Amino acid sequence: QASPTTAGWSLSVGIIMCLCNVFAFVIGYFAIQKTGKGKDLALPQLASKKTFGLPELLATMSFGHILGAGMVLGLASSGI
Amino acid sequence: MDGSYAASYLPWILIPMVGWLFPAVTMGLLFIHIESEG
Amino acid sequence: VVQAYNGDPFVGHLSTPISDSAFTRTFIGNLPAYRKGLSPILRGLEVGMAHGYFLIGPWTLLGPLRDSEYQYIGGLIGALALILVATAALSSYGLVTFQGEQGSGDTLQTADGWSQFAAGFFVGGMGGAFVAYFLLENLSVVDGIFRGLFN
Amino acid sequence: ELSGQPPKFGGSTGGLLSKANREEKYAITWTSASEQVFEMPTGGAAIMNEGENLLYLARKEQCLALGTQLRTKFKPKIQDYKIYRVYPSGEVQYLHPADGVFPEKVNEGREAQGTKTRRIGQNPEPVTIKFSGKAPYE
Amino acid sequence: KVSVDNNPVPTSFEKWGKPGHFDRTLARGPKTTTWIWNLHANAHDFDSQTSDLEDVSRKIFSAHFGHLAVVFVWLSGMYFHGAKFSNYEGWLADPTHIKPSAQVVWPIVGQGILNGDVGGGFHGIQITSGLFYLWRASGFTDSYQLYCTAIGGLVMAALMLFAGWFHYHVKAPKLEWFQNVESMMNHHLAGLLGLGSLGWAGHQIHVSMPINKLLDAGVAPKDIPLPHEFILEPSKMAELYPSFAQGLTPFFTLNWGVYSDFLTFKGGLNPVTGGLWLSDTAHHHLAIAVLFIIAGHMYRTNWGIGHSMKEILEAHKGPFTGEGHKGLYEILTTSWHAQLAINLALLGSLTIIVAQHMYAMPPYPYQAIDYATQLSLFTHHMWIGGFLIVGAGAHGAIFMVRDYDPAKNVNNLLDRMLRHRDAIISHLNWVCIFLGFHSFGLYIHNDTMRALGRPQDMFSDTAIQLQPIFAQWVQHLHTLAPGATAPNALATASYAFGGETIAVAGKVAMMPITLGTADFMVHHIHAFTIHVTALILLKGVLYARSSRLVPDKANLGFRFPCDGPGRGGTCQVSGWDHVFLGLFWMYNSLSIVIFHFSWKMQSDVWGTVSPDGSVTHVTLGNFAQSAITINGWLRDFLWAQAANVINSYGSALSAYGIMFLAGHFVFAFSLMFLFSGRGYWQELIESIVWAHNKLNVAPAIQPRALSIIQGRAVGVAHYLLGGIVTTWAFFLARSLSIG
Amino acid sequence: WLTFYWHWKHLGVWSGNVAQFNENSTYLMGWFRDYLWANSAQLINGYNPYGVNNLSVWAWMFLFGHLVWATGFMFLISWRGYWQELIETIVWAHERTPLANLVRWKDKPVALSIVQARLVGLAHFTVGYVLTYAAFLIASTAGKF
Amino acid sequence: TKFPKFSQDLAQDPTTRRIWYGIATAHDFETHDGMTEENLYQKIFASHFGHIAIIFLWTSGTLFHVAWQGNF
Ligand code: CLA
Ligand code: CLA
Ligand code: CLA
Ligand code: CLA
Ligand code: CLA
Ligand SMILES: CCCCCCCCCCCCCCCC(=O)OC[C@H](COP(=O)(O)OC[C@@H](O)CO)OC(=O)CCCCCCCCCCCCCCC
Ligand SMILES: CC1=C(/C=C/C(C)=C/C=C/C(C)=C/C=C/C=C(C)/C=C/C=C(C)/C=C/C2=C(C)CCCC2(C)C)C(C)(C)CCC1
Repeated sequence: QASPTTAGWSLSVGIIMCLCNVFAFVIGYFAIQKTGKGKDLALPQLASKKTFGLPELLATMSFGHILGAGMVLGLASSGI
Repeated sequence: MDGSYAASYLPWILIPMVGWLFPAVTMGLLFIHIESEG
Repeated sequence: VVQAYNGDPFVGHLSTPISDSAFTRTFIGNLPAYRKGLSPILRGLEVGMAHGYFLIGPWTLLGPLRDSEYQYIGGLIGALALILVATAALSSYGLVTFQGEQGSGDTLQTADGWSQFAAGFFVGGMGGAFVAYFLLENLSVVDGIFRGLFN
Repeated sequence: ELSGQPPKFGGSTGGLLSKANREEKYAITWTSASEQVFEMPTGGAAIMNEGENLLYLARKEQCLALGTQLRTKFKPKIQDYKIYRVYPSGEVQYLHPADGVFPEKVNEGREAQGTKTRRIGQNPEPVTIKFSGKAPYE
Repeated sequence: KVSVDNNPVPTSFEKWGKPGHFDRTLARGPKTTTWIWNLHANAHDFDSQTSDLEDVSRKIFSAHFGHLAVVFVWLSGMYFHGAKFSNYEGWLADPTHIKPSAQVVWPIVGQGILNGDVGGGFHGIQITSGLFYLWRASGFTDSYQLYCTAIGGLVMAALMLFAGWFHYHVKAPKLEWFQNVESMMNHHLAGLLGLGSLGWAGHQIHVSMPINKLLDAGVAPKDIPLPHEFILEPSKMAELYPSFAQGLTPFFTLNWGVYSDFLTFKGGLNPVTGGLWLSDTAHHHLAIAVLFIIAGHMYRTNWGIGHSMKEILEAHKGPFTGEGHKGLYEILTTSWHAQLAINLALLGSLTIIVAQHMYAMPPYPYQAIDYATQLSLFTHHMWIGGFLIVGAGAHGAIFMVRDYDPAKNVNNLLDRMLRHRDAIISHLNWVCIFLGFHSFGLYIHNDTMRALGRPQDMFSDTAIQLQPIFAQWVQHLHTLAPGATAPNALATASYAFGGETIAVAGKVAMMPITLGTADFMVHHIHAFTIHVTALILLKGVLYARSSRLVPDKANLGFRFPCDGPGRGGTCQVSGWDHVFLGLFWMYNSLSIVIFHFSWKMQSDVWGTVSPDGSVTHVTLGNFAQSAITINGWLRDFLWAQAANVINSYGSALSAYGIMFLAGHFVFAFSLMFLFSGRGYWQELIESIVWAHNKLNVAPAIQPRALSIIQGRAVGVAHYLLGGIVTTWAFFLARSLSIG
Repeated sequence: WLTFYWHWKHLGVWSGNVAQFNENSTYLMGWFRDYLWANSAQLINGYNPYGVNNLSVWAWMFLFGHLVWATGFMFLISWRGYWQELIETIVWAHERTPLANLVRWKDKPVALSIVQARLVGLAHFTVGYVLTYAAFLIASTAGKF
Repeated sequence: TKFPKFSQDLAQDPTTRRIWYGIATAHDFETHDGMTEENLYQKIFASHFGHIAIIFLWTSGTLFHVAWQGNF
């Protein structure tokens, strides 16, 4: 009665879709700018990730993870 | 509440007198007297 | 939305949606106490009828005679006595404050007017309670009247 | 007659009451070199206009509480303040800097009253002034 | 963002021999006895000592390190007493028949009688701290485990004490450093509470849970393997809770529900334990932990991500409130009293939440059985929470006197409400009068109707009744919550709302607490007593600076007796005197709360359950019919339950007997100070002094009656002491004798 | 002290149990337990959830005395300046309340004087002192004889 | 004549303090306005007569009630 989804497969797609959503969220609006030391990424691309500066990519991967977990476990719990 | 003692109808009216009339009047009359010129 | 009262900020009062809104100015202003024009006699009559009417309430249902066949009369008698005191309390206050002079601004606030208001309140109050009692005692009649029982 | 600019203020409840329009209210004027924030004795905060200000308060003690503040809580110590007692009859009455100079400083012209050609311990016995409306200090 | 001044103050013992050095008034010397009292009452008032906000913040910072140290010594004392002067091991063997006892009394002057028989062949004083119940749930099974814990406390104690010295005499933080609020919060929200909750969940799962599961089986402590042995053999940790076969990686693969073997949501009480499921509290703190780490990533720091509370506050303006929260950031990062005022208000209200939650949902084994510990932990945390929310009014007022600046507060929320303080109090005044009649007035209506032989008129379940329709409706929802509004929760969070009557041994651990008109009334007594206490304290904050009576009250200060007999009398207008009166009402308020608690649980909850299931309460349910008149409280609660303590002479409880009187004494003694004034007392001393001038024994430090403030401070100090000593003895003697 | 001493001793004489006083009046708990707590039993049951008897008055008067006694503590502990500042807010309320400002007091509301509060505080403290004790003296003695 | 006729100091008090202090100083004749020594005693002398009568009126109350409603 405490039923989750416990598997691989599309699990990574779920969180990566959220990582993407958050990278869209951060550039959407933020205090996006130089903080700490960022390896620097050019324009948008895979660099759209690293363009957010040092903490932002690192901070979006955080939110993107939790948003994934919240989204994954929520889809797995389904409606019943 | 009525008692055997004679004149058993006095307390019937007089407790009301002491209770409502005697105070209401004196309370009022005193209230008027504090009010005046001075 | 909340500012100074009448533009005078040093008047110890604020103008708010309760104190000085469009509504409350209208409502309170048209209440019988402040309605422009009316003679004090009618002012009190109105305030009486309203208060006397509802004042039978508590004793009619929660009085000592609630638990007998006399609850309706026990309530009326309770309201009557309560109003009588209120009348004298009114007539007395006027008798003392308005001892000296007058106040030609508001007729309600002088010896003559305030006595008219006291008298007005008395009859209004007495009438209010008595009629409300009349409807509770003959409530059976009122019931059928509304639901077309007697046609 | 004499006047000023009412300080910029949203309003408070600690202000005037019926006494102001029945018995008496007090008025206080002062001149300031700039618009700056000051504390109302009626609570809250207000800001005085640059130049002449005018303010009605309910009690004499309130005005003097503000007057002392004006003279102690500003870099330009405002000692230019004047207090009046205004009756509903229109009659006004000068009160503070009474004669002209503050009472702190001795000034010629002031008539002495309340003084005693006597030590405080040299007052008469209460039995001496028996059944007379007078007290020992009279 | 670290800034520090190196060695700002030398470390010398010269100042120790110069008392009152911290104040320029006392520094020169004592001429009267008033100097002595003033040395003590100004000791921690660091504001009045120096106006350098950097210097005081350093004093406060190292004051805390000193405090954490004594609390460590105290806490270590409890562990040491539990290790060497306890019957804990004896209690762990037979939890349901042995009474927990620490502290052995020395046989002398006949005081050995206080070492009463608590079962298990152990003589000592029966404790009500619930420490034994805490130890088991914590996984303690040996005296040595407690002993090592006691030493660790002294280590910490010494370590905390060193830090206090180090951070004021070696490396004192700059004022800039203390002002890192956004960052300070991120660490407490995640480092203290987050990791603290996560770290403890790790202990519960690896030590407490498996061990405590064996105590359900009753393996007995010595047969149970040591805590660390569960880690050396993951086979052991697997044999219980099968979900360790796939141990790690379901967490990282997000399987999670595999762990449901030991991370449950039963939501109830382990029927053998009488306490909350450790499987729940572990899953709980694991959930709280994560939530707290998360919440610790909201605020602005050095990496540009986060929030500026200054931005958030200022960006909260509305039509009704003018400029809004503008300036609130500043005053909360410049005034300590501003912070302390809030922190007390919440910490104090929280300690109350602890009490009301710990009794309905007993989190420890065999706690619910011990009605003494249940009554003792509840009323305890009640008072602490009570005292704190009074100081919340003290410093709330001190801020207004000392650190409120009109220029930095213009037409903002703070200033705006100061501009209708007369409107606030006028209504809070009325509410208190309304609650006053419509709560207490009801009891007087009953007591009078009763005596007049008119029981049909009074307010009662049997006669006319005021039914708490809502609170009852709330219970109905809480009991019907599982399988609907809480599908993954098996049973309701607390059976106080409704359900099966849980029993352990032959006693009631927890059962549905029905609400009647008897309860409706005391609830509105509580609302009444609370509102008056707020009124006294709130009025004390808003009128701290000024009034129509004294516009220059702010200049007089926070702590002053009065402004002379003028104006009809101006005694006790100060904010300090609003804390003074606020204390009596905090007391009067809570005394009724703990009296509600004691009688209600005794009468309508606690008691002995027969095997069949029928319950016999200790007061036979006389609450709902007697708790509706004062004479009923006087008779069926006080007069009745006080029989235990007054007859305690000659028993182990004889202490509570004479302590019940001791409270009474200092209570009356307090009235000596609260009813008089120093005017009389100074004149008396003059006559007394003369007798010493006569024999040449007059003291150099001239005798002086206490200050008017101290006269009041001492007054309330004794009144609240005795008032609580009395209850303290009455509750213990009562609860220990009943079970 | 005086009347407690007179009463507890005669309650032994009238009872034939002088041994009670002689053996328990040498320590304070004895007075608390044997004289106060015990001889209240009939009194506090003047009325109860079950019935009413001739001691119903004294039971009621017992609490009444307790009430006045403690109402005395207010005037004795709390002093004027607090109350004066609380009254003016009420003064404010009435002047601002519509319909009510229609009535204006001919006597300005003010807190009791300093001496007055001591006096009234003492008055209450005294009334409650005798009314509480009297109701106990009569009920305890009349109830027991 | 405002209340406290015997004290203009109190009569002028525009507050409620007048009523209270008017009562508490009523029986202190020495404080009264224009009170002489000769006019003092003459008020005391009369005040005693009224007091004696009350005592006799009181004892009359006990006798009267016992005879009327008592089982003597
Ligand atoms: C945005 C991410 C997110 C988060 C944090 C949650 C969190 C939660 N959901 Mg899920 N849900 C989501 C997305 C999310 N959901 C999506 C996209 C769907 C499909 C539309 C669902 C459908 C769903 C169903 C059907 C159910 C839930 C339920 C729950 C709760 C049950 C606990 C649990 O089993 O899971 C694991 C617990 C966690 C992952 C803890 C998360 C708590 C954190 C740390 C707070 C995060 C705050 C947020 C990120 C703040 C910034 C965002 C901003 C806009 C404010 C939990 C509060 C259950 C419920 O509550 O019933 C109504 C349930 O039955 N959800
Ligand atoms: C001071 C002595 C005294 C006291 C304490 C009482 C007390 C009482 N009387 Mg009695 N009464 C008294 C003298 C007293 N009476 C005398 C001398 C007579 C014959 C004239 C009566 C004739 C009388 C009748 C017919 C009745 C009572 C009744 C009562 C009871 C109800 C009150 C009432 O009706 O007022 C009535 C008062 C009067 C009729 C006038 C009484 C005469 C004067 C006023 C007594 C002197 C008072 C004293 C000087 C005032 C000092 C107080 C000071 C602070 C001003 C009450 C127990 C009623 C009752 O029996 O209830 C069960 C009732 O029906 N009384
Ligand atoms: C969060 C903790 C905390 C902290 C750090 C402070 C800190 C401070 N307080 Mg606050 N206070 C607090 C909580 C706190 N308080 C609470 C919860 C209340 C509500 C009661 C108060 C009420 C309060 C008042 C009214 C005042 C302060 C004042 C002060 C300042 C000076 C205090 C002093 O001189 O000590 C001196 C301490 C003493 C002289 C000891 C007094 C005797 C005590 C406390 C009785 C204790 C009873 C005892 C435990 C039981 C009897 C046992 C006995 C028989 C042996 C200082 C900044 C003062 C201030 O701001 O200066 C103007 C002041 O006016 N506090
Ligand atoms: C135990 C005696 C006692 C009593 C009865 C009170 C009563 C009161 N106090 Mg407290 N007070 C006390 C002790 C007491 N105090 C002590 C010892 C202190 C010092 C610590 C204080 C400090 C204090 C403060 C600081 C405050 C109060 C306030 C109040 C009032 C709150 C408003 C209210 O309840 O509405 C109505 C009154 C009652 C419900 C009391 C019962 C009255 C009855 C049952 C009515 C009787 C019927 C009717 C009058 C019959 C006619 C009789 C007539 C013909 C003579 C209330 C009058 C607060 C206040 O002023 O109001 C906001 C206030 O802030 N008190
Ligand atoms: C023996 C006869 C006697 C006489 C003729 C006087 C005469 C006088 N005294 Mg008093 N005195 C007396 C006895 C007497 N005294 C006793 C026995 C005491 C000790 C208590 C005192 C202590 C005393 C003090 C301290 C003072 C006087 C003062 C005075 C003078 C003014 C009195 C006044 O106006 O205030 C009148 C005051 C009142 C009327 C208030 C009294 C309140 C009452 C009676 C309590 C009632 C409570 C309640 C209703 C009772 C029923 C209970 C109910 C609730 C069920 C006056 C010359 C005053 C003075 O200034 O001297 C020049 C003054 O300061 N006297
Ligand atoms: C059983 C009893 C009868 C129940 C009837 C139901 C009544 C429900 C109570 C309504 C409360 C009204 C809230 C004002 C809604 C409100 O906040 O208005 C909005 C206004 C401020 O709004 P702004 O637009 O300024 O907001 C934006 C900025 O201010 C940012 O802060 O607040 C005020 O004006 C102050 C008024 C305080 C009113 C004092 C009420 C005291 C509490 C009374 C309720 C007690 C219930 C117990 C729990 C608290
Ligand atoms: C407005 C309103 C309100 C209020 C309400 C209320 C409070 C109610 C009421 C009500 C009432 C309270 C009413 C009343 C009335 C009345 C009437 C209608 C009367 C009458 C009468 C009569 C008709 C009588 C007559 C008579 C006389 C006079 C004498 C002789 C003859 C006879 C007996 C016939 C509110 C704000 C809340 C809301 C909104 C609306």
